[PDB]
Amino acid sequence: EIGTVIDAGDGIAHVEGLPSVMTQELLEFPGGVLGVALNLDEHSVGAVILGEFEKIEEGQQVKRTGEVLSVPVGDAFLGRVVNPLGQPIDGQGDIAAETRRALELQAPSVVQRQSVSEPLQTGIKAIDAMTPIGRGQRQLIIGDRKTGKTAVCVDTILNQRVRCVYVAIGQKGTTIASVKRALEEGGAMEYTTIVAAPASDAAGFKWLAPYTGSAIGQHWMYNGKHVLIVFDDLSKQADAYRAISLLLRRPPGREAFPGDVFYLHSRLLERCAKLSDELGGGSMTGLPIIETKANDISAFIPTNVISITDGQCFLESDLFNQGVRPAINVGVSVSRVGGAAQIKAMKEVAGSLRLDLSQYRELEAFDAASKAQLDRGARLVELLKQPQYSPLAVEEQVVAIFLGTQGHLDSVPVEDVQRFESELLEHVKASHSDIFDGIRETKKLSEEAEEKLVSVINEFKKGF
Amino acid sequence: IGTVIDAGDGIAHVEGLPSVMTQELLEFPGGVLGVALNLDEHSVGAVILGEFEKIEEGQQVKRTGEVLSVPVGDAFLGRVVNPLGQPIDGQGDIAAETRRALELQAPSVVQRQSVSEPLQTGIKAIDAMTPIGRGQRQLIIGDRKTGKTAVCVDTILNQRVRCVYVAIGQKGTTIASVKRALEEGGAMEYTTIVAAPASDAAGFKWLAPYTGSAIGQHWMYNGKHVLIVFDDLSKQADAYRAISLLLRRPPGREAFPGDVFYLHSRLLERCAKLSDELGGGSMTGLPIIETKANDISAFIPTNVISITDGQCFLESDLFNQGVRPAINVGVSVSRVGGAAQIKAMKEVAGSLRLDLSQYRELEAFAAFASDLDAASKAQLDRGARLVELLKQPQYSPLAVEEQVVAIFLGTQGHLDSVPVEDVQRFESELLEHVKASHSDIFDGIRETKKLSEEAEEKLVSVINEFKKGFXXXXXXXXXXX
Amino acid sequence: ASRRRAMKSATDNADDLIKALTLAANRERQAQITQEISEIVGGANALA
Amino acid sequence: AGRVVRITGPVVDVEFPRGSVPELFNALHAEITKTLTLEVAQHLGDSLVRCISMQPTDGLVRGVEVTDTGASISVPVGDGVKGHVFNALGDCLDDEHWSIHRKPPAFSDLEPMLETGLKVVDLLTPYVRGGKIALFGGAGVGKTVLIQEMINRIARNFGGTSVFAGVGERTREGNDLWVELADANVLKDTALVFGQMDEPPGTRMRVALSALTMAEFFRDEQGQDVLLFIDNIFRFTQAGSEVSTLLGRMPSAVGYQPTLADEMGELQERITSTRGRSITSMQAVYVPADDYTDPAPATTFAHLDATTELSRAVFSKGIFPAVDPLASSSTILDPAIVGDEHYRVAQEVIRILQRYKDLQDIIAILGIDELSEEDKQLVNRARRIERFLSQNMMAAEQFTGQPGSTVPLKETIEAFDKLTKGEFDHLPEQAFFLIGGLDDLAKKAESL
Ligand SMILES: Nc1ncnc2c1ncn2[C@@H]1O[C@H](COP(=O)(O)OP(=O)(O)O)[C@@H](O)[C@H]1O
Ligand SMILES: Nc1ncnc2c1ncn2[C@@H]1O[C@H](COP(=O)(O)OP(=O)(O)O)[C@@H](O)[C@H]1O
Ligand SMILES: [Mg+2]
Ligand SMILES: [Mg+2]
Repeated sequence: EIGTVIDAGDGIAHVEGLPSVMTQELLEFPGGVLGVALNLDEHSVGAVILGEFEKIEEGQQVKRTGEVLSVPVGDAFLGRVVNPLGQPIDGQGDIAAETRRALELQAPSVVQRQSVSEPLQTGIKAIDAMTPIGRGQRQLIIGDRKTGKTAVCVDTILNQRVRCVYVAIGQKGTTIASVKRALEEGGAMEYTTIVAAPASDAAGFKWLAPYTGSAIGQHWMYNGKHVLIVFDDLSKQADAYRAISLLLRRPPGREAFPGDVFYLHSRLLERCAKLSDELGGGSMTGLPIIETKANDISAFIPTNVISITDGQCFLESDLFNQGVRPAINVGVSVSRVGGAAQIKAMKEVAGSLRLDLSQYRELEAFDAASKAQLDRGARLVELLKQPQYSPLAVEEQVVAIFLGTQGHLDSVPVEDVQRFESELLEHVKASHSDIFDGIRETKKLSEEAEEKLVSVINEFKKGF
Repeated sequence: IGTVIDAGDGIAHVEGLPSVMTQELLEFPGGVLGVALNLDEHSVGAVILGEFEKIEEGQQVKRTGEVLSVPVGDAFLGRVVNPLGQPIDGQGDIAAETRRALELQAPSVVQRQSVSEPLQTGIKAIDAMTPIGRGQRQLIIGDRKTGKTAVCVDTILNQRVRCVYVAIGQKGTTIASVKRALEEGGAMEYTTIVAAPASDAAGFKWLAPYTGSAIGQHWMYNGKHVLIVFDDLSKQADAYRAISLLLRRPPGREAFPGDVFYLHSRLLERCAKLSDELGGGSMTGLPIIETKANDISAFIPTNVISITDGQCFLESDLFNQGVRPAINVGVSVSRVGGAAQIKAMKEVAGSLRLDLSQYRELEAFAAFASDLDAASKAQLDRGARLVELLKQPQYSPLAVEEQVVAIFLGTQGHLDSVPVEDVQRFESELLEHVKASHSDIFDGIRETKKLSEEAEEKLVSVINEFKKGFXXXXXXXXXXX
Repeated sequence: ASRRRAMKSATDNADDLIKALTLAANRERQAQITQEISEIVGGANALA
Repeated sequence: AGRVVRITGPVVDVEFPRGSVPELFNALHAEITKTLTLEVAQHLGDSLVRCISMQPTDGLVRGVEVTDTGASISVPVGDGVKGHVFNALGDCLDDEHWSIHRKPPAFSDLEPMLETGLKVVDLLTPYVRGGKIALFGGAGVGKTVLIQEMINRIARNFGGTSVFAGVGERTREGNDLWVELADANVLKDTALVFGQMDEPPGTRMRVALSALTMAEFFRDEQGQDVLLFIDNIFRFTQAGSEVSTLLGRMPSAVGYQPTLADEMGELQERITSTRGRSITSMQAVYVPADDYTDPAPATTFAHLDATTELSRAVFSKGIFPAVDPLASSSTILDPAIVGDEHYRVAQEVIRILQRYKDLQDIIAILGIDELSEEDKQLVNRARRIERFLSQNMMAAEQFTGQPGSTVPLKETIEAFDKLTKGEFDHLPEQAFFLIGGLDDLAKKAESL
């Protein structure tokens, strides 16, 4: 059926006709630009435009597709760069995929879930040890600009070398290109879908970008396969929805946001879950991002997402500048799943690691006992420091933490801890691969392996 | 001809007038005037410039066929007028055939010259630190009872350059007292007083600055220098807000319309220094803004600050503490700077700003006497005395040659021996002595516009001789050591 | 020597206090502007 | 042809015949009882077009004819633009035309260090090709002298032109800039666009696009690294809020427009490096209420690579350029992009200058005597490093007297390497003042 535009402006269009139009149905303007019928009024149809509206005018003809907002999905999207609608921007042919999924779908119910007890290794010592992330968990990455929020997500994706879905919202093009370039270098692009709604694009794209990325991931989830999705970031997607709502003349609330700004993030994140054995037993892990202003956790949008997600990884500016990179604040950051999303090896060694470092920072601010704790704590900080784009395997992490916690670095200077770690792992990789192999298979440190490591360390110290 | 449909709150919707111009002067049948702002589909929104008590539904309105214009000339000098240009003082009519439109485009990029001509306010704090040139726009911003109007009046008195004191939303008794102050000083003869008091409608307040600017432009284009004073734009902004809200224009930040910045922009920009090709006349601006609890961050202040060429922020804390005028040195700035200063002042007050910036940093340590070293102690003693020189009584503009000598005294460290409390009296008596005996030193500075090595050595001897004579008020006297 | 230490910490604490209050001020400053406008615009939309 | 129906400030409603309605953002001309340029905004209905005026709407009448150009506001482009002055509309103010509105390149297609020649910049805060730099400075400190330098250096060395955009500038400052560029003889390799505070918000909105469009053609066709100088970028966002309110959009946080990030996004993303060549944008940014949490400056910071903070303290000493080495920063300063050596030297210099600044309070009272043997040497080196950061500027021949000097990256790295190690401990403090290369240091050392 055909309709005619009466009013147009600000990425909104009122349409005459389309009498039997569905709610949230995809419409097509005569220039090839798409739209979404939100408000079905008595004698008009309020439509939001998903594109440029510069050549959309009064009198222009709009047609029905007869399909409720939906995007194609499949294996074709792997190693491709697409927009919310699902059109490739990279310029590497079209996306051959017949299977489609609706953007708005209900999340798994209470009965259609299983408790998260499967580690998703980021490859970052600070995260894996202190704030572990399981398959189906939602871990918020929150902090100021240039704190290393994106870096953590990229390093996580590289460590999966689990399907990845990097959703970019309100990002500069050159950043998305550099992220794609980073994945190519590491060789992690082959199993990574890149949804991109950059700053130039309309508010509609930014609003949709997370829902499209989630829909793509759900296809794998329901088939009984594991997925990781990354929203970078929901702060800009919130700002985009605020713009739309204010243009539609919806009444504003706190920080000029609409009432359903919490509801926006709620439905999105909840769809990330760990399904039951009856429904395959697939997963879909979420790494949402929020950009705080002057480390203001108390702000409206942060508090909303914090209350939804299953733990947070608060990054600080002061720590980042001081040299602690990644700059994860140990005291504030938490994992709600916790030990359940950790292998027994890591659980034992890094059981009371977060507590010791929380005591250290307290003591730092201000005996024999206290002096030893400061010297120990200072060296532990150096181990938690990790260079960019360098994910470590789980077996390598446990050994590095075991070294520090037991107090094998106490003799060595603090500045030489980083080089000691690197050279030690090289030695164990070469000679004592059996120790690493044991941890990989068993997922535990044996009493034999403990005594083996001790002797290996002592022998290496002499050589060092 | 047109007919009024709606009327109230100094607004009137008119049927007819099909080919009416925008901002055209309309005439109601009682003789009251109006301005067609909003030309709607089937109506004409008009703001009334007068009493609207006998303006009703059905009354007939006629076109003049003219955009707002106001008479101008030499006749306005020493007269008190309303925005429209009718005399309120009651000293005859204004004989002037020449007229100018209120809305006129400001000088273009090519039709200007760089400001390099000092306009002496006669205030030590301003002239030295934040100098004002001919064609410059210097904002005078601060809370109530900080001495904003006082600075402008003192500036006008020091010109004894044509002056134009525009009063917006002022009480009548204040405008009368300002006129009285000009008569006493004898500065009224070259001063035009535009007055749109509180009783008047919003239209008058909205127009008041544009009328005062138009009067000044007549002199500007003829190749003569002018000084205009808006007292104040805060109330003119509030007046325009009222009009816009009545016309049902959508509000923004602080309930103001979108073009509240644009209102002040067109007004202030018309103040400029013309090129040599167009005579080379000037038109200096001294706009005023009334901050609330020293809130510079507020919408209207920030708007005007971003337009003007420097600001003179007055503080309440400083005013009450005794620093009068209460100009905050750190925050206040002059964008023109040294270009709008004579070489004499540029040399002496080149590193005055630096010394006082160091003083405020040190100031904390001053209370703890003799716990510091020698260098810092000397800076505090110097700085404290410099503050006393910057202090100036009301309605007492000093000549430029008198200022340079007063600053030269403090900066070189001629007041170090004299107590801090006796600095003010030392300054007054010194200038009296130099005025009487050593007029040649003042005359030299006036002509050459610099302090000679001879004049320096002369002053040193004059100071030393005076110190011996000077009886210190508090405690024993001290000349030198 | 002890005063040096005592007053050094006091100064460092003062710096921290200023930063916390300045953020709280800006939070309020922005909020008050946002809140006032929403009430003004709310009244405007009520009529037309 | 159309007819004016309603006028409300800079907003104008126009009637058109049924199916001959102009497209959005199309320029419409109308004769004043001068020619007023209106740009289409919204479609009200019943063939009514709400438009935003690009000049004052005083003198208009209801029923006046309005001609449709059938395209967005066009502006001149090419070599003829160089050494001229234009407005937002693209008319000569000194007595092909492409549309200002265009989408940026696709991010996949966009190519993933800009050697200035200045020691302070290259080392401590290196600029980026196609990146966004922010020029912080007080009142009359050295903004225009620096912008003139960057024009002179990149025009001379790389050969690329520049484009200045006075977005809500003072008209007085524009006149001062004109004479400054005229005396330096850098007008020939500079294009000027002006949309000063005097003009309505419609101009200040689009004036940035006009200047950017010109720069984009110099980038794309000519194939050269072009400079874009914007003062001030905030005033675009400010103008955005002013029009937004009058159009009848409900305001967002702190009374800004709801499409603040979008408007900014469309502008900033166009300013980017392509495979062919880049555009380097040196922007000025206002921060309302000294509040970096304010949405306007908060949103801008996302787009930007580098910052250069000019301080009065360094200007008062006589260190030119007076770049604050600690406060100023750059995102690309990492071991990955610039190598390990540069990163090591850069941070080591900052460490020395930081410790020097910490001891200022102690030195003010007690002095050098109370400091330890190690600290005494660090202070000596720090002072010498501060003075070595000073450099002769090509633009500053009238100021200093001596001609300017350009120092390559390799010379810069090696110089500060030797200073940190303490190879030039014997040389006096005056030897380091206002010099480029290492040869000139040793040459001046002998004379003293
Ligand atoms: N682990 C790390 N070690 C050192 N530097 C890092 C690390 N992670 C990130 N960075 C630095 O932080 C900068 C910004 O990282 P990014 O993830 O984009 O932060 P944000 O997401 O806050 O913008 C990069 O230039 C990078 O060099
Ligand atoms: N330099 C000065 N020395 C002493 N008294 C002053 C000085 N300047 C102003 N005053 C007095 O203080 C008062 C300030 O009030 P006013 O000029 O109305 O400030 P504002 O115009 O900012 O409200 C004046 O009435 C005046 O008598
Ligand atoms: Mg990021
Ligand atoms: Mg007053």
